[PDB]
Amino acid sequence: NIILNLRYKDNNLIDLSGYGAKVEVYDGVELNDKNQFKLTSSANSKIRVTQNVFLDFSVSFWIRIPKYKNDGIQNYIHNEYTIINCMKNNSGWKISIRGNRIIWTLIDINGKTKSVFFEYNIREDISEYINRWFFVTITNNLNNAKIYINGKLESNTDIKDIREVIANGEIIFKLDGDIDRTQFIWMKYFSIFNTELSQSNIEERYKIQSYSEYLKDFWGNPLMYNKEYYMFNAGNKNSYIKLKKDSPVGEILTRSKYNQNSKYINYRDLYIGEKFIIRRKSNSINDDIVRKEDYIYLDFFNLNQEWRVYTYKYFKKEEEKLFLAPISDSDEFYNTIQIKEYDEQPTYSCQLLFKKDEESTDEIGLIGIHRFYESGIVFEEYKDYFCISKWYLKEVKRKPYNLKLGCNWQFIPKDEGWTE
Amino acid sequence: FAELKAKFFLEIGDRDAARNALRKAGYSDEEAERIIRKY
Repeated sequence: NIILNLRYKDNNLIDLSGYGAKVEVYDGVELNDKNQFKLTSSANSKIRVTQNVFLDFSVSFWIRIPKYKNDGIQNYIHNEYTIINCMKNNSGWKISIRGNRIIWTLIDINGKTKSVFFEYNIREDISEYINRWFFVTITNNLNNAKIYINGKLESNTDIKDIREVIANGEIIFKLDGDIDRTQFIWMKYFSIFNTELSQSNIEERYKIQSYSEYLKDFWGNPLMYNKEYYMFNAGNKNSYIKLKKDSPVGEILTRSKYNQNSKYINYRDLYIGEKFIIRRKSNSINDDIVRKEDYIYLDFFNLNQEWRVYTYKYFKKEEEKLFLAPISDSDEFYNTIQIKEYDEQPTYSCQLLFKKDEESTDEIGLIGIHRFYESGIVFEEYKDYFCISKWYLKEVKRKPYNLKLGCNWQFIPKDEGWTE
Repeated sequence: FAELKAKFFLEIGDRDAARNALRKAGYSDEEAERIIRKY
């Protein structure tokens, strides 16, 4: 039921539908072999698709929309811009964005218009949508326009009043509107179908196009070795790891927040805590992507020295503080971590299992966060620390898998799409 | 590093393991004990 299927092949985009649409990718479009493409604000950043009665039809694609600039928030909220336009004789459809809102507009032959949209929150401590790959699907039948986000129905618009909408027009991928120079958009897997896709089908496609042998970072891009990452905890979203002053352990602190006074904006800072870096058991090499079940060392930088995250071999309680220390071999600690992804649903979270070596059947425990007793004349009697725990060994077997377990981590690199 | 070890064990409330790590370095159980009372 596919009538257009844009995919990457050899530094270009082509139609694989077999209906042979002509695709002109202009020099302003950045492409990669992960099928991601980038529309920027410069004039040559566009794609023209020339394709060879009331018709049901559906569009799906992935999109990654960058965070607002804090100092440019008014126009982000105010200014709508088209990113994909498909019109003939002033009739057709368009996909637009006005700030934190993505919009689907239908235009009949008479110019009569209807829209359906999805809006995400820009006051969330930590957002699931901002500058993160998510999945979009819009369906149209005789009576309704629907938007699905990540397989789930989000909005519905009655389009009974509309009239014949012309669909054969050329499709223009280009940012069009009163935008800032720094504005851009990433897209992936653009598709069009000659039927209204059912919620069941969208969900299956969501899961299938979510599949990868590799792991992903917090933004949704492939997880990499030898790349600097801040760490996020899905069970403790506002917390972060810092090497404790004068002690070789990771204390856990609360993220700082947006500290100015725009009334449209709130978020927690993401670029804080230690800069971690994932290495290889053996060991630095070109574009090495991290895969499920890989064996790694979890390292980080401490004043131009590379330190590593250890566990004591012989910890006595159900959980214990991790040891953060220089790279060294020791009879007393494990350093071998196996990176895991226990969730069976789409996710960017992973788990970090300590192990004896690469051949062992023994599971020592999973890295997470726990509260420990503070001795002496202190403020608080308990404090959060960067830990290993045997308890998660039990909890990761429960089904369905818990998205919010404190043994679920994501890795956050600096990214042009998030500034704070 | 050996000193980071000892500091680690005090931080996890394992004062004996700390003495074990220092003596392994290896230190005098008197100097070692002072080091500990100091941290």
